[PDB]
Amino acid sequence: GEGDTFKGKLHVPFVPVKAKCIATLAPEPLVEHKHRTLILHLHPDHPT
Amino acid sequence: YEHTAVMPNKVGIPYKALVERPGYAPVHLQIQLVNTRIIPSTNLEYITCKYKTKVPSPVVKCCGATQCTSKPHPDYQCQVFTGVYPFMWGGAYCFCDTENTQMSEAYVERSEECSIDHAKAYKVHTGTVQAMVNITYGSVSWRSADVYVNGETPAKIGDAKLIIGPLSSAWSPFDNKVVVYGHEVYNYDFPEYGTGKAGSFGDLQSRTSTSNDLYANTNLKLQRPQAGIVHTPFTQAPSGFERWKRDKGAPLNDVAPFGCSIALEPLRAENCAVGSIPISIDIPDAAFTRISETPTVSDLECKITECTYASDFGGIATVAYKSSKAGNCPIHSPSGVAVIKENDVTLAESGSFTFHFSTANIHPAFKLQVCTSAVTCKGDCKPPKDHIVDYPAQHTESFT
Amino acid sequence: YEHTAVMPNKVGIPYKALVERPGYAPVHLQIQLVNTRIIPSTNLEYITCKYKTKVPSPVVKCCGATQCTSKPHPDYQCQVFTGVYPFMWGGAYCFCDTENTQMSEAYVERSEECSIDHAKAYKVHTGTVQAMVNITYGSVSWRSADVYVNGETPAKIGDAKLIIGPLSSAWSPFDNKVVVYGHEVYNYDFPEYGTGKAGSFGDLQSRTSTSNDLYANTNLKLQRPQAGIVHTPFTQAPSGFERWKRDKGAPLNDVAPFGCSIALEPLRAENCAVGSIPISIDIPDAAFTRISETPTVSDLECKITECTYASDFGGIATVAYKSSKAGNCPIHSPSGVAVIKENDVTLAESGSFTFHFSTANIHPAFKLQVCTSAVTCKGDCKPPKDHIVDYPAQHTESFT
Repeated sequence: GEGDTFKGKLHVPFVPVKAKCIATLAPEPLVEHKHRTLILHLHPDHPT
Repeated sequence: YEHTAVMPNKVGIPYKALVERPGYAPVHLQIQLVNTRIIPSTNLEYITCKYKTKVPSPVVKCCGATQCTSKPHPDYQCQVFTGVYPFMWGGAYCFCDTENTQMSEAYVERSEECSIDHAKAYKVHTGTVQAMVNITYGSVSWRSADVYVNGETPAKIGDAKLIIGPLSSAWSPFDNKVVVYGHEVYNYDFPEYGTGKAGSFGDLQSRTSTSNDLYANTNLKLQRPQAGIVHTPFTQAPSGFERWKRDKGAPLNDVAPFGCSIALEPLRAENCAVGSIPISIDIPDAAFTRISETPTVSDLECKITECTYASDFGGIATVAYKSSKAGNCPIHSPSGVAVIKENDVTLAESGSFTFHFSTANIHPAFKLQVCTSAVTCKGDCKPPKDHIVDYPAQHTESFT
Repeated sequence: YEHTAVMPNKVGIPYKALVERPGYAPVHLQIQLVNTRIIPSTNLEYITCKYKTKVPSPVVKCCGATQCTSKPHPDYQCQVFTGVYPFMWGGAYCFCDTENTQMSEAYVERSEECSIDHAKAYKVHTGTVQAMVNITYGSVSWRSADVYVNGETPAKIGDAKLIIGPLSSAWSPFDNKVVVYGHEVYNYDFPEYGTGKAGSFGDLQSRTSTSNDLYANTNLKLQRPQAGIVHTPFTQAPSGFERWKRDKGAPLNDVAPFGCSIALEPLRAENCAVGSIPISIDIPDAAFTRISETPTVSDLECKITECTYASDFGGIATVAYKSSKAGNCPIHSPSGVAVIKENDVTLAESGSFTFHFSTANIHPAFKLQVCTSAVTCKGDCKPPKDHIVDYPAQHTESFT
C-alpha cells in the first residue's frame, strides 16, 4: 500500500533455542593391543 | 630453606623434594599440578551466522514508472522493472499494457538463529597462565592453592609461601586467528572485518549480536517477475556460513599437540603438558624439628625383591633399618632413576620395612636418602608383558 | 580508477595527487587524514588507591583474658593487651587491675574515594589502528569518514571507496606495562598482582572496583593503648598510593616522541606521526569526463616572481595559457620539489593566470601538470626573516 507502513511488530511464535537432543551412540569398539601399536576393530551401524 | 627447583610441567606426578636446612631434620615436599589453564588474552572481532533476506512488499504502479531511493539497509538492492502485467486472484488489475512498473527491493538481515547459533572471531595475545597446585609437605598433607605463573606473584597459602614460574616455554596452541563455534574452537583465518567475500566464510559480519549495523557482501541480485505474477525473485550466493559449516576442518580440540584441552571458557588451554616450571618455595620455620631429636638410622642395608621395567609401580624393595629411637621419617631418592610411592615410614628399633617404587632403567643404581643416611639399592629389573594402562606413574625415562 | 600510491603518515599536510585515467580527463585528488588513532588492546590487571584502616570497636573484658581469633578480613591484625585500667567518663571501667584485658583489632579496606580517583594498571596487546579521513576529488564533494588501517577493510561515504594501510611502522608508543590515572597515562612497571611492598606503589590492590577480595600488605601493627584510655592506636605505614602521587614521573603524554597524545578513551595515541601509509582509492567512473571535452592547453610558459625558501606558501608564479576552450583545469606537480596551494584553475583563451606554492630548494626545478600539459618553472628563492612560525607544509627537505 502506497500510503504508509503501519506499526504492529509481531512476535515470532517459535524462536530457535539451544535444547538437548538425544544423539546416537556408536557400538563399542574391540581393542586389540600389540607392541607399540593399537589395533582397533570397528563395526559401526551408521557412518561415524 | 628457599627450595628453588625446576620441575617438569605435568599433571599426574608428585614433586617429592627434600629440604635439607642445616641444624634441623630434612623434610619432604609433594607438589602436583591439578590444572594448567593458560587463558590467553582475547579480543572479539565480529560474529557470523546464516542470514535472512528480508524482502519487503514491492510497490506496483499501474501506469507510470517510479524512481527508487537508496535505502541505508545493508546490501540494499533496488530495481524497477517495466512491461509488467500482474494477475492476482481477480485477474489482471492494471488497465495499462506497457507503463505498468513494479519496484522491487531487498536487503540482508541477521537470522533469529544468530542469537544462539553464531561463530565468533578473536585475536589472541600472550596472556598469563594459572595453575592449581596441590601441596602435601611435612604433616599438613593437604593444601589446595590456585596460583599464577609469573615469577613475581607469591602464594602465601595457609602458612607456606610459594613462588612459581615464569614458565620456561611460551608455547601456545592458539594462533593469532581463532574461530569459536558454540563449543568447538577452530584456528581458522577469518580475513578481517568488512572484507568478507560472498559465499565464503563471513559473507555477513556483525560486530556484536546486539550491534545494529553490520556488513553483508552477499552478491544479492534481483530478477524480473515472469508471466506477470507479484513476487520478488532474487538470486544470491548460498549462505556463506552454511558453507564451511559442513566443510570445517578438524577442531583445535583434537589437533593441539601435548594433549591440550579447551572448553567453553575464557579460552584456557588446560593441561598442556610441556616444558618445566622454576618453582621456588619458602616453607614455614615452625614445621622444622631439631636434627638432634630425630633418631639415627645408620648401619642400614637395602636390597630389592622384584623390579619391573614398567610404567606402573613395578618395584618392590626391602630395607634393613638400624635405628636408635622410634618414629616417622621421610624417604626419597635424589637420583631421577626411580620414584618412591611411600612418603614417610614409621621405624621401630632397628626394624625392616618395604617400599614400592618405579623405574625406567633395567639396573637401577640409585641412592636412597633416609633421615640423613645414604644407601644404594643396586639391582636388576624385569620386562613387563602388557601394553595397556593409563600413561605412567613415573615417566622419567633416560639412557638405559 | 584503482589509484594505489604511498603517502607520508602526517596529519596536517594533504596529499593532492592527480589520477591520469586513460581515455578520460585527469581528475584532481586530495586526501588528508585528520586523526591517526592507535587504539591498542588493553587488559586490566588491578586497581590501586589509598587504603582506609577501618578499626572495629574494641572489646574489653573486665576480669579475665580472651584469646583472639584469625578473622578472614584482609590484613586482619589482632592483639590482646593486659594490665590495663580504662577510665571512661564514668570513672574506672572495671574493678580488676590485672585481669582486665583489651583485645583490639583492625583490618584494611579500600577507601571511600577509591570509587572515583584510583590508579589503573594494564597490559597491552597489538591493538588495531584507525583513522578519520577527509576527501575531495574533481569538484564533487568535501566528504569525510571513519576508517580502519588494516589492508582489507574498505570504507564508503558518497560514491568513492578507499582502502588504506597497514602502517609501514609497527611503533607503539605505549610500553609493555602502563598505568592510567584519570587522564594521564604512565608507562610505569607495576610489579605483579599481590606482591606490592608496603609504602611503595600498589600497597593495596583489588582485581576490580567491585571485587570483594583484595590484597593489602601495609605493615599494619597494633599498639598498646596509652594511659588506660579506651582507644585502638595502630602503627601504620603511610599510604602507598599517596606516595608516587606527589613524585610521579613525567606522564607518557608529555614524553611520547613524534608528538602523540592520549585520552580518557580506548586509549589511542592519536596523531602519532611515523612511517608511511599505502593508501588506495577507487574513484567512481561517474565523476570522470571524456578527454574530448576538456580544454587542451598549448604554447604555455612559466615564470616565477617572488619565491621564498620557506615552510609556508611563499612562492608565487604566473603562467600564460593558449587554451582551446573556456573552463576549469586541474593543476598538480608530480615532483616532490614543490606543493601547490591552488587545487585547480579556471581558463579563457590567451589569458595568463597565477598560483601560489612552496618549496624547500634554493633553485626549484619542478614541472607543472596543467590539465595534460607540462611546463618547467625554473627560478631562485630567498630564506625567510621570521625563523620559528607554524608547523611546515613544504615537506621536501633533501640535498640542495
